[PDB]
Amino acid sequence: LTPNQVNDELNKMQAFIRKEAEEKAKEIQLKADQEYEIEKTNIVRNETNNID
Amino acid sequence: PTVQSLSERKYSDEELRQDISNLKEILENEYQELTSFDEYVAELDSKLLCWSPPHVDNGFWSDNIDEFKKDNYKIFRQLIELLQAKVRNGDVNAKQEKIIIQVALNDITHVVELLPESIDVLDKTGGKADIMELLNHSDSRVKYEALKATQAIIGYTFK
Amino acid sequence: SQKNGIATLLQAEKEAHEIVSKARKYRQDKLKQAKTDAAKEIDSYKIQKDKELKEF
Amino acid sequence: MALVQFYIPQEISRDSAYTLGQLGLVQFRDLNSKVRAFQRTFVNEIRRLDNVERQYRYFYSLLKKHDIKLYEGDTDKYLDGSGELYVPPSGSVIDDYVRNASYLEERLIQMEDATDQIEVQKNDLEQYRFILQSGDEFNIAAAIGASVNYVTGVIARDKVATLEQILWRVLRGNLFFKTVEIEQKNAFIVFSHGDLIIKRIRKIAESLDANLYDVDSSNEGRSQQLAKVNKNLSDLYTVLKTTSTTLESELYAIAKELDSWFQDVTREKAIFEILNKSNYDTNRKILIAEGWIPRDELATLQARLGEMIARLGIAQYREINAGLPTIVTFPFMFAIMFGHGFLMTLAALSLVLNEKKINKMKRGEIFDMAFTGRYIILLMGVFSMYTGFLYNGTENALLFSNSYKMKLSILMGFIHMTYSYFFSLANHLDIIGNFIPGLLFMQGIFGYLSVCIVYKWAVDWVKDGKPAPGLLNMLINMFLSPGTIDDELYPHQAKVQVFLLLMALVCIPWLLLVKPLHFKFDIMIHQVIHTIEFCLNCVSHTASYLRLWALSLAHAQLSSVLWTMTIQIAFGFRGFVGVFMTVALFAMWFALTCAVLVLMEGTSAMLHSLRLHWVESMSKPYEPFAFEYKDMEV
Repeated sequence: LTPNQVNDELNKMQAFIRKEAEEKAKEIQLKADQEYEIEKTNIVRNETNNID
Repeated sequence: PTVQSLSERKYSDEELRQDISNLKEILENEYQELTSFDEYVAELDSKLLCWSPPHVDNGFWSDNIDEFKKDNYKIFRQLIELLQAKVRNGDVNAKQEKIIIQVALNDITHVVELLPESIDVLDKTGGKADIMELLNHSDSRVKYEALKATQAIIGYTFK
Repeated sequence: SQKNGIATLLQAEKEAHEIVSKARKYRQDKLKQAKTDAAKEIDSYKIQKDKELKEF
Repeated sequence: MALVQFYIPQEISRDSAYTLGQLGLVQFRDLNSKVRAFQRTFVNEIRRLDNVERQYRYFYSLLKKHDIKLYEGDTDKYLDGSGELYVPPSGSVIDDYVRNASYLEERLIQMEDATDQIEVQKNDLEQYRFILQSGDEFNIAAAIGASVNYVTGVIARDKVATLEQILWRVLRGNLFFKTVEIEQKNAFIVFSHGDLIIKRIRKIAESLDANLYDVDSSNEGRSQQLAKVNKNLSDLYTVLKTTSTTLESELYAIAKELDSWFQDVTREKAIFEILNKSNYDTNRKILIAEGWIPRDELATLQARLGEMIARLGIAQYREINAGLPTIVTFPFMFAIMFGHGFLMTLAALSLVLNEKKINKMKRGEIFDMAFTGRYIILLMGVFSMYTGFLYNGTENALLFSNSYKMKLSILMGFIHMTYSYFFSLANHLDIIGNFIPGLLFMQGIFGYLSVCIVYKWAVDWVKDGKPAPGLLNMLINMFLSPGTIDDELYPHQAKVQVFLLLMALVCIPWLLLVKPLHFKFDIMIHQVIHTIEFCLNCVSHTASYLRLWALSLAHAQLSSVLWTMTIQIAFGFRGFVGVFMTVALFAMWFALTCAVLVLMEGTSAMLHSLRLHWVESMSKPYEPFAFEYKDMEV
């Protein structure tokens, strides 16, 4: 009814959506670093097998 | 079951559906990737019965029924002697004997319902008398498994 | 006041999806950076084996 | 707080927010389906709807297998007693509710099939054990080995055994027998034949409506087979008893869980439609807002769902003006047609406590709608006893009681007619108009006709008369400007008809002229159609008032004729003939009087129809019918 409750609810909903978006956003690079390290280790072993 | 029910109710993120769908294929194919004869012979030889995804299927007992038959059904007589020997030494209303009694009653009910020649091994060994008394005790799920095992052998008697 | 914050929340949802799209873009670039950083490691072991073969 | 979500069109969100604000709601903010990450167009809502349909099919299969009726009621709020137990105040879980029902139904189906197969096998072996033991006697002489061949079998008629024995005796020689044994329903037959013709007797016995075989039971590997059949029938009874006890414990343990699971599946299915994951719901309700409601206010907010708003858990006029004067004008004018009102008040008040038991009795279609509107039949039945007790003032002859009851309905209906014009004039609050010209010509003509009827009952001395009055004065008036009154009218002196004709003739231009002044701070055809419709409805509304006095005088004459024609004959012939003839005549008289009062009460819907259409047309729909019953309930 009042605009203060809708402004506080939208202000909390926007900050919660932004914090959930960033906190859900960090895991992509957080897993992508270990995936890139695993791919680099697999390529390094794949080259080291033929090198040996 | 949480991965199968969670696979239908996916989320907005594609990483959760790709992770649940990727883990569900390895989790489902992990138990199906093992042999039923090595799992049943390893579980029966180890003296530890437990439920599994491939243990509740009638195709495993039907496939291992011909390979198990080497001494006049000595494998089913050894499993029925393990279930009845567990019923005598280590009586019912226990936590340890209830899982092996329920798994041995389900596998004995599926193996008895699969072929009609395994009923002579139960009457010759003596585990058929404990199957009727095990239904009237506690653990009514295991009493329903023993009721299905007694109904499978009772179905071949009168048609 | 709902008609002014509704477009701010609608643009905030698109910015929240754009942040996850940027993190998915950096996670997609991390595999190419791992492959580009891993493709050069074969020359050091090949030259290291060639140094041990030249020493023998 | 409890997160609530509602969906409706973006045209009446201000009116829908007023009902939620008046019923309890705070933080009402409009949003869309592209703001949050939990309300958007996805296939997860369709998969949850398919899982809710599979859970509803599993609940229907468990309810059909349980031998119980289908649950219903639409329990969605938490304010009631059964709604709090049949609806949880926590979140919705489709997979946990679906697995607990599929896991119970998967064991209940195998328990029911194994119980039916064990009951059929135990009934077959127990049915064949007595037939084999009875056939072995006709001591071991035939069930342990012999040189003769026996044919045992069950049959429901001895004529088929006599025709089979006549056909076998006529077509196969003397190779039959004649035996009869009583059984529990079937009859035991006894047939004997050779040991080399058992194969030919199977086709003739099977083709003769019978099952006469060599052995009824399926146990014949030893002597006798009744010892093994007694063991199989002795173990099948225990297995069927344990399966029946486990099936009864499972169905009795899963019936209330399925009944609560259907009520949880109703709100879980409504949550998927509230989520807006379908393309058809997006082109139907484009407005979707959220708000904060408490747990205590969620019951009162969930009790009334407004007009079209969807109140999620954990004709939409509410106040005016749809059914304000209909609650008093409806039962008061409806009760005037019907002391005969004591039976309607007793039968209407009898269904109050017996509403729950009478709801499942299934007796009649009008009695169910009368049982639903208990407050309307209780108020109209209670008010009908007052006006009904006065008629059945006094009435002793013809043309005496009808002269006052005929003129009483005009003054009674004129108060509701003026009250409908005052209620219609009160709404819409120059800023007012379209109501000052209405009820001016009919208020003058009907006001002078009601004033002549009021002054007519005081006309003593001689300056009076009852031809009729009422319609006679208005019929003679408006046809002579030079006259004064004919008859029984206020003679002061002649200007009443001139002022009435001037005020009625002045209402013609003021009706269409007052529309643009009241509309502001295609109107021509609306003003002409409203002028002709007001001109026809002004005469039709006053002309439709005769049904109350007509049905009241017809019901009073029809009741007083039978009562006056049965009361005198009931008391005559004293002794046993007076008690028997008075008991039968009083029972038939009261039996016809109850059907006549039920016929008048069923025929008293003209005030509801004319008040619903004609009263609702000038006042403002079916909102007053629900608003009249909802008024006495709250």
